[PDB]
Order: sequence, then C-alpha cells, then structure tokens
Amino acid sequence: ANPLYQKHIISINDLSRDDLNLVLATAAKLKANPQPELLKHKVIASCFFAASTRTRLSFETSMHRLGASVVGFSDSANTSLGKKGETLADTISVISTYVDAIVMRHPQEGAARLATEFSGNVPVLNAGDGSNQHPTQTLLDLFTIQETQGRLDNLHVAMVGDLKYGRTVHSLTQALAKFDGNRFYFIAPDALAMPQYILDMLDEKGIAWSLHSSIEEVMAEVDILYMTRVQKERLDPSEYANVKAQFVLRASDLHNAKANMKVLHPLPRVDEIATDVDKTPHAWYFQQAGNGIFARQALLALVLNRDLVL
Amino acid sequence: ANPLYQKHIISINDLSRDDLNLVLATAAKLKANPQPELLKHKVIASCFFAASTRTRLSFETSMHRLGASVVGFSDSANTSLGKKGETLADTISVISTYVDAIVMRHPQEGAARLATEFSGNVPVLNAGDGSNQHPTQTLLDLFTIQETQGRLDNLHVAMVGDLKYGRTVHSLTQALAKFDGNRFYFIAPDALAMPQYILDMLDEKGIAWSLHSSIEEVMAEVDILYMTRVQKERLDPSEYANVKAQFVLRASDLHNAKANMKVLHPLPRVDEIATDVDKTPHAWYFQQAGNGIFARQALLALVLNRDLVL
Amino acid sequence: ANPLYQKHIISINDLSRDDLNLVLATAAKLKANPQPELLKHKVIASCFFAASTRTRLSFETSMHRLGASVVGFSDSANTSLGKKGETLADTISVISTYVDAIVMRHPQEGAARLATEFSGNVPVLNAGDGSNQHPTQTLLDLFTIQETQGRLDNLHVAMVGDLKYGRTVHSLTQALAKFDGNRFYFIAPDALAMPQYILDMLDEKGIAWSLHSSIEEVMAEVDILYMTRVQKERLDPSEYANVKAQFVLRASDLHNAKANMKVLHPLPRVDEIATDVDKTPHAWYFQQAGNGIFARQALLALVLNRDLVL
Amino acid sequence: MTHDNKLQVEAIKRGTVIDHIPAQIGFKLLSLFKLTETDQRITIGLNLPSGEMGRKDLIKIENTFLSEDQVDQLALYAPQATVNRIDNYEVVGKSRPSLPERIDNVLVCPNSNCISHAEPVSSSFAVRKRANDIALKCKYCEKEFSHNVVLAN
Amino acid sequence: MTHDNKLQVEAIKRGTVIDHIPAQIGFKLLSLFKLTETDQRITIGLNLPSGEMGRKDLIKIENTFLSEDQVDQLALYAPQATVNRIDNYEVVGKSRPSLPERIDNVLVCPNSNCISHAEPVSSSFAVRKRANDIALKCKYCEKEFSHNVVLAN
Ligand SMILES: O=C(O)C[C@H](NC(=O)CP(=O)(O)O)C(=O)O
Ligand SMILES: O=C(O)C[C@H](NC(=O)CP(=O)(O)O)C(=O)O
Ligand SMILES: O=C(O)C[C@H](NC(=O)CP(=O)(O)O)C(=O)O
Ligand SMILES: [Zn+2]
Ligand SMILES: [Zn+2]
Repeated sequence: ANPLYQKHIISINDLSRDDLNLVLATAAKLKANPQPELLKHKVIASCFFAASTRTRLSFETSMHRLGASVVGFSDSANTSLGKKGETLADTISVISTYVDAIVMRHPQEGAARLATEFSGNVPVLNAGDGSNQHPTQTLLDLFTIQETQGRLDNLHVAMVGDLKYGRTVHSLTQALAKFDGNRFYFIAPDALAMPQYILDMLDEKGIAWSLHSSIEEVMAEVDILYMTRVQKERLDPSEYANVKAQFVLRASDLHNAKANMKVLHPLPRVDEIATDVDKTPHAWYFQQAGNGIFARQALLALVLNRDLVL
Repeated sequence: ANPLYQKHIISINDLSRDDLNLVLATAAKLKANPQPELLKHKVIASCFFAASTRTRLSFETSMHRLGASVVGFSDSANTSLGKKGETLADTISVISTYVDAIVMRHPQEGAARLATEFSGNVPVLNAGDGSNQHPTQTLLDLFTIQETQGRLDNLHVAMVGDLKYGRTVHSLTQALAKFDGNRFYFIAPDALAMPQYILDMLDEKGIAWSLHSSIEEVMAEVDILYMTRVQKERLDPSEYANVKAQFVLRASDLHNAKANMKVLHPLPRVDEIATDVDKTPHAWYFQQAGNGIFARQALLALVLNRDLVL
Repeated sequence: ANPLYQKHIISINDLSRDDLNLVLATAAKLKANPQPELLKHKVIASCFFAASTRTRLSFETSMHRLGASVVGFSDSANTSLGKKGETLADTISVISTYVDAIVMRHPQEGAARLATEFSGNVPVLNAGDGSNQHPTQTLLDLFTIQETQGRLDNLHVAMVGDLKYGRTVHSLTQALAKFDGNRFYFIAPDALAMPQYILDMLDEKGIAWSLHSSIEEVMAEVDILYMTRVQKERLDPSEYANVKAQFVLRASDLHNAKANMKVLHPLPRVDEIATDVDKTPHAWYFQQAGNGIFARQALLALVLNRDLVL
Repeated sequence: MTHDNKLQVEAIKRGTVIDHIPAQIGFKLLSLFKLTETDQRITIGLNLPSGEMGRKDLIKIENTFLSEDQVDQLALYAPQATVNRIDNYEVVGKSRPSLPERIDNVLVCPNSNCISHAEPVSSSFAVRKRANDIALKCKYCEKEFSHNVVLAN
Repeated sequence: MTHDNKLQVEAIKRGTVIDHIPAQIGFKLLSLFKLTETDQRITIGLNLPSGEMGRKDLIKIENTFLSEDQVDQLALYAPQATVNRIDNYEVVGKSRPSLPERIDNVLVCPNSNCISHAEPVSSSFAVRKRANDIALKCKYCEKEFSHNVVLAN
C-alpha cells in the first residue's frame, strides 16, 4: 500500500517531505491524465461546521471528478448536533458507520483530532480547524509554489497579514520548514503576529526568518508573497484595532518585483489586495485556487487507494 | 411485483409482519451482497423540513450506495415554501413531477399523509412526521433487535424516556405488537407517558404491558432497553419540568443485566445515557445506527423495484 | 421620640405588635385629621428598580399629601447603575447623601437590607425586595382588615394563590402571627405553597393553620379571603406548569360566605378574581388599595418625626 | 500524660492539634482554613483508625493556634472533632466547638436571587438547631436552608 | 527508617514514600493526582525542616504503590524528589521523578477555542524541555504553553 493509505490527514506536523512530495507527484499525475472512475462506489462525507466556498466546493468536485458520490452538509444548524444538542463525537460516531471518508471544517481547534478518536477505520480529513491547521490548503499552495518556481527549497517567502489566527500560514510555514534554505519574511500587525511555537520550530531547524514592517523592503528579494485576510471572525474585541488591513498591496508596489515572483492568497481577500494586481502577472491567487482540485484529488486518491495510483 | 412495490411507507400501522419481515430479509440480503447499480437512473428527493443527522444522511448514502442520484433539501428556509408562502401540498405537487420517490421529514403530523394526496404515482417515505410515525427508524430497530436477539417474538422490551412525543417508540411499539408474546415495560415521566391509543391496541391484542417507576426493576428481565431523549422541541411550557432526563443510565446499573441484553437508542442521546455505557457490551446504539443503511436500502430497493430483489 | 423614628422598615419580622398598632393608630388619625405640612421641607427618594403602579404612586401621593418633596426613578434603566454599571451599594451610598429617606423596590431579595448598610443614618423603606418582604403592604392590609372586622385576633383568614413567591403574604402572615387566635387556611398549588420557615414560625408559636385543595372548603369559615397573583416573573421554567390561576373566585362561590367577610387582594389581579365579584359587597380589594394612602403617610410621619401629636 | 495509643505520633512542643475529625474531612479542613500557607511544620493523619469512630483524620499544627471563631465554623464541619491546644509538649488547653449564633464570610446563600451574590458584601446566616440538622437563615433574603444544602457553595 | 530528634512512626510495612518535596508543593500534589482519594493510612508532613532541604514537604501512603507513569508526573512539580518502594518495612527501590512523554487527564488546555472543553475527552499535552522550563502542547489545538501558565483540573 501507499504511505498515506487509510491515513488521517489532520495536521501538517504529522507529514513528511516524502508525504508532501508524494501528494504533489500524484497531483501532477492526475492533472495530466484524470481517472474519472478511480473512486466510484465510494461515498465521502462533506461536513462543514464552518463556512467555506473554495475548500468545500473544490473538494466535492474532486470527489465527483473521481466517480465518488458525496453526502454531508454546509451548515450544522440543521444537524441533530445543530438542533438536538448532540455531541460532535457522537456525531462522528454515527457518521463513521456510513461513509468511507470524512472531510470536516470546524470552528474550533483539534476538532479533526477529536474526530479520529471516534471516526474508527474511516480516515478524517481536516478542511480547517480553527486557527490550527489547513493541510489541504497547504498542499495546493506547495503545488502552486512549485508550479511557478520549479522548487520548494531555497525560496524567499513573505507572509503578510494575519498570522496569529491564520491556519493557512500555520501549516504552510511548517511545510516549507521541511525543506532546505527557505527564507521566511514575516510582515504582521504586532498582535496578529506569528505564534511562538512556529518560530521555535524554525529556530531549532536553523531556518532563517525575520520580521519586517512593510512589504516595501522584502519586495525585491522574494519569490513568493503569501497574502492573508485578517481572520476577523476569530478576533478578540481587544484586537479589533487590527480588523482593518494594515498592509494593502497594489500594482504600484510591484515594480521592483522579481520577474519570477508571484502573489499568493488562500482566499478570500477583502482589501489587502487591490484589483489592479489582478491584471499584473505576479498575481496567481486565482490560478492558486484552481490547483486545489488536483491536490485534493491526489490526496483523496492516495488516502482511499491502497495500491499507488496509475 | 413485490408487495411494497410503488407503495407509500407512511405509518407502521399500515404494514404487516409479512411486510416488516420482507424488508428485514431484504436488508440482511443486501448487507451480504450489495447491488451498487440496483437503482441507477432513478432520482430521489431528500426533503427535510426538519432537522436530522442520522435519518437524512443514512438515507442519502443508501441511495448512492444503489447507484441512485439524489436531490432535495435539509432546510425549507430556502424553499419557495420557505420564503414565498408556498403550501406544502403545491410543493409536493411540483416535486412529484421531477423525481421517482420522496423522502420527507416534517415538523407536523400526518405531513407525509398529506403528501401522498398530491404525490401522485410517486411513493412517499416518511422520515418522521412530528410525534407521529418514524417507520424507517423502526425497521432498523427491528433489524437490530433481531440481529442481537435472534427473534422478534417473546422479548422483554423496556421503553424509557419520552414516549408521549417519541415518534420512535410510537411506531416500534406498534411493530412488535404485530409479534407474539412481547413483554412491554414502560418507564416514563407521568406527562411524557405513552399515549392511550397505543395502549388500547395492546389491550385488544392482549399484549402485556406494565408501567414502571425505575429502570432498576425491569433491568433483570429485559432483552431490549430502548432509551429515548426527551423530545424537548415538541414540549409544551407546562411540561418543561420534564425537559431534564428523569432516568439516566450508567454502567453501574447493568450488573444484573441479562448477558444477552442490549441498550438501544434512536439517537441522539443527551444525558439519559452516560458515556461509561459506551464501553460496556450491552451498548448497541452505535451499531444500531449503522444498521439504518441496510434497512433504508432494503426499503428503497423494494419500493422502487417491481421484481423481488436478487 | 416614637419607637419608629429613624427606623428602617425592611421586614415585618423586625417589628412588634405595638409597632404595628402604632402605625394603624396613626393611619387612623391621619385619615380623619390630615397634616398637609407634616413632612414639609423633607425630600424623599422613590427608587423603583421594578415595576409598580400602586406602591410607587400611593407612596408618592402620601408624600405630597404630607408636603414632602419627592425625587427618584420609576426605572433603573437610565441610571448610572443601569448603563454605566454602578453597584447598588454605591448607588444607595450617594443617594443617601441627598435625601431625607429612601423608598426602595427591588427585584432581588435582600436589596432592602443591604441598602441600610450604605444609607448611613438615612432610613430605608422596603417597597418590596423580590419575593421576600412587602412590609408596607401588610400595613395597609392590617388597617384594611381592622376597618372591616374591628379586630385583628381570632380571625379566620384564607390565603389563596402563589404563596411561595408571594412576598405580600410572607409579610402578612408573620404580622398576624403577632396577634391572638388567628386561624390560617392556605390554599395554593403545591409548586407554590407557603414556605416552610414561615409555617415553622406558625407551629412554633402554637398557631392553627390548615391547607385546603379548594376555596369552597373554607368559604363559610373565613373572615378574610386573601387572594394573590401568580408571580410569573419570579417563576421557574419547571414551575411554568402553574402559570394559570388554579383557584379562581367567581361571584357565585360567595353564596354561602359569612356576611361580614371581605375579599382582599394586594393587586394586580389577572383572572383569579372574576369581575362579577367587583360588584358584590364582599369585594374589598379597591378600598384597601385606597388605605395605602393612610398607612403610607402614617409610616412616613413616624420615621421622619421624633414626636407626632394628633 | 503523654502520647497516644496507636503507633504513629509526633507530639508538638506548642500549637493546636485537631483530633476526631470525621473521615475525608481532614483535607477539606486543611484547605478551607488556609493552614497550608504557614511555615510551621504540619502533621496530617489521614484515614487514621478508631475502631469505635472507624477512620479518623487528625491535624497537628505546630505553634499555630486556631482562631476563636475559626473553631466556631469548624463546629459545623467536624462536630465530633476535638481541638487540643498544646504548650510545652502538653495539652494545656482543651476546647470543643459549639454551634455559633451566626456565621459569615464563608458560606454562600443557595438562593440565587439573593442580593449577596451580585453585590459586594459578606455572607451571614443565623445558626439555629432544628431537630436533625442546623438551619441557616441568610441575613439578606431571609430564607432559611438546612446546613447540608448551604454546605454546597 | 527516620533518624534522630524525638519520635515519629512515619514509617510503615507497606506503602510509598515521597521524600524531598519542595515546600508548599506538598499540598498541590495531594489534590492534583488526587492522592487523598484513597482510604489507606496516609501521613503527610508539611514544611518539616530536615537538613539537606531546609524545609521539605513530604508524603507517604500505606499499602499504596506508585506507577512508573504516575511517578514521572511529579517531575513537573518536584523532579528532585525521591520515591521509596517500601515493602516489609525495608526500601526495595529508590526512584526519582523523570520527565515524561505527555500528561494525559489532569491538565486543562488554556486555549478557550480548544475542542477539549466542549466534548468529553481526556486532556493531553506533550511535555518538552523548552529552555529554563517545560513546554506543554495540547494534543488537540496544537498550541504549546509553559508548564507555569497551563492550569490543571
Ligand atoms: O479564512 C481564510 O481567509 C483562509 C481560508 N480560506 C479558504 O480555505 C477558502 P474557503 O473558506 O472558501 O474554503 C480558511 O482558513 O478558511
Ligand atoms: O428525535 C429523536 O431523538 C429521535 C429521532 N432521531 C433520529 O431519527 C435520528 P436524526 O434526527 O439524526 O435523523 C427522531 O424522531 O427525530
Ligand atoms: O405583585 C403582586 O401581585 C402583589 C404586589 N403588588 C403591589 O405591590 C401592587 P403594585 O405592583 O402596583 O405596587 C407585589 O408584591 O408587588
Ligand atoms: Zn440570601
Ligand atoms: Zn487545546
């Protein structure tokens, strides 16, 4: 069987470069020749306890694009958990008895963890658990970074926006820190700063990272500019000074931009990026979005198929 | 054609032991060798006017697990009924013109009845209509009772919880009362007591039944312990003294338990059962949950296929 | 000085027969010989943290009847306690520095007492603290009973309705227990019976009370039929079973009643007293409401005036 | 005139010595009195025996002396408990807790709608013996509860 | 086997002996791993000066036997103390609280949006040698915190 077979993809901390590399490979493979019937007969649950456009929709297309059938929900408000005071665990307890895999997004952290405790044999895929992880996001990210840069080692990577609450940057910093010679520049409001525990990891790994007070000076030496919206919904009222984006990026800012540099964004964006950028070629967030199919597919493929995909 | 072909499954009062027995049989059959394509080309509507996790999800998996395609809704709030003042009947009137069968859950009683008046040829499956019926629930129940006891006649069956408002126990009491030598013990708050009309049926049938004031003394002579959550949402403000569960069951209570005895619960449970039970082997409600596939499948199969399933 | 000069009238349990008799006697004198300017130059605070029609207004009229000036609030919502978040302790602490006495009605029990601990030498008067004490009620009541019966001993008094949350009858019962040979019949729904500690005094004082499941058991017995309102605002959800009048008085149930008998009611009444009673010469609720003026002046006079001579 | 019978004693030179403490109330005491803060060596006999009193908790506090009110609320917790004052290795003082009149600052009025919760004041109940239990009347709400219930705060 | 100055039968045939507990730490431990929720003859010595340790708390249970895991857990509050496996009155083994892998049930994740609160599951942190202290990583939320800021049940 393949390494990720019947495995729970919960946090990026539990994956290896080999793991990462494998999904990628398989993504690039399926992107070339699709396997429309690879997962027929399978039924996957799309459980969203939290809001999503991209993550939920891209995942469901993936499942259909592989002959799999889909059941689940976009809102817990109509679940017995929603209206009958059920517990998430019991929820997962019954659901594990129906389907072959569980994709879930949830407002609190370690929610996916929790679920594996009751999921049984049925593998659990975290579509985002609070401020914590967002692994499937990372995978499309990496796929995109590699698409446009040719490598995942030795990059100049600038992460702007909300990093304290950005599950997106939580995972992905962990992910390229598994690669070598990666320069991390961090531009964040002092309260939406990056959490200690991610920096330490960087320290011990000897990976270099340096705070910055503006996009202006990182802008000449960066391959990747990962922009993030301020996680407004997870904000504490004592942080509501920071609800408006400190760092907005317009086309003007990109003159000095390396010709190879791309702008990335988990999406969605509110004002941290101006539509003029949309015209320019460093802009890659919509292509970035399109890549989620492939990664999610690859992943699905691997987790559900023992024998390494043809 | 098979007996239940093109038939509306609305209330258990309209089924016979032969009927029951047939679904069962077919459940046990499909559970052994599945028919992934048995219902392809068919489209079934999943209409939930009411909340559900188990019932809705298990049904939809069933349909997919038989090659059927599914359309419908989890909330009426977005239906034209929901926002344009449409009538349920007209609702059913249009929907009958699109699909092959209709699964519906609804906040009021005889709602499924109503629908058959407009459904036309298209058979209607009640996923719960108020305090009234819950037939598909009963079917998985029976399947489970038989699974674990070997029979449906001559059982000691204890129904605890809300029975006044428990559509779950409404149907199922009616169902084993179609069987012989069934001992019914009823443990309920005096206001959430079991309705007269179910007892009379029992009287005339000569089936025996006896109220009890505690689990404690029924506990030694019972094969099945059917626990139920207090139907809090259907409660009248003059019954809100009874919103908290009177009878909680913990592992401690099961020493005297017959070695064969199982605990059953329609789900969900809030505090009427304590998680310690979850460890013990009389606990069967999560296995009970898993059985809903088979029954729902069997049913779907029968209602939609003239020729008795291979 | 008089025994009441400068005293806090918080609980009936803190006054004696002679204290009571004193007030009824002044009440009596003032009702015939008015003192237009008795409390002239005095400034009193009318602080209602809870709704009142009779108590607040009657009090304020009494004040003006005595030439005192009034100042206060009908509601806590626009106080700095209501919006800025001031403690009641601080609240009584500054108001006590302004005015000559404090009339207080409060939704929580004991609010009355705590004020005295902050009002300094400024007397505080309980217009009602939760379902604890309604002392001023008992006074106009005593007065009213006296006026109709000509005594306050060896009476046959019925106490119907919410007795558990009825602050008016908590206070009225300790007051009549100070007199001789009174006979108490308590008619109230179990959820709302006379609190134990109250009966504990009765028993422990050698007084004869008795509980009755109806009004008509005592109708030709009792001298005073004290009706009370269900305190739905203080009700517990579990007690919501009982929000409707269980014993309602009709002008026909009075048919066998003693001719000297009078129907009292602290007011307001919802449906526990039929409007047809209003006409009957037993109906006495509205007259007693009137006597609030006299008992209340009476009170005001004794506290703010060292030596009254009428 | 010296040490006890069973074989685990360490008599202090001066200090209080609470004995006869009913089972598993020896640790409650230790906490609900803040005698773990001090420096003075403390000796704690948990689940000690008795034969006739069964298991007993005993507290030996060296050089500390129980407040004359602190023993008054201990009157409630361990009524069967005894307190030995000790000076120069000897039981110089002998007291026993009788039920005080009213107790304050420690109990919580079980009546939710009691002002005492919301407002900043010190509790206070009146301690009157019924027949089978002490009843406590909250000084504010004037409700009376049995010491068993007011002992849940 | 306690040495000189007066008497102390704080020594049994069977049981465990938590020697050398840093002062004040004694009380905590008793609650945290709930070592008093037994019925065996416990004896606790608070702040009793010794020598090596100016003032060392100290606990011993009769007939009770610490687990290699249960033991280790003490390495967070008293890693420099000594367990003694007392059997037939003589020391069979002298152990020390060594830092453990992770600390399941008795530690509440300080993260409010942690799922470990709502749902019925046992708490759990991985333990780590940060710099001048231990770091605690919630099993669920994946947030790690000082062993000084995390609180426990
Ligand atoms: O919230 C964001 O801004 C980033 C991120 N968003 C995405 O996954 C895209 P979507 O919410 O449509 O699935 C997430 O963490 O939710
Ligand atoms: O309500 C219940 O407790 C029992 C019963 N529940 C079930 O059918 C499970 P669910 O609501 O997830 O479909 C029902 O009558 O709704
Ligand atoms: O509320 C009642 O039913 C009885 C009593 N009512 C009165 O005092 C009359 P009012 O609320 O107008 O002052 C009370 O204790 O508030
Ligand atoms: Zn109180
Ligand atoms: Zn956590």
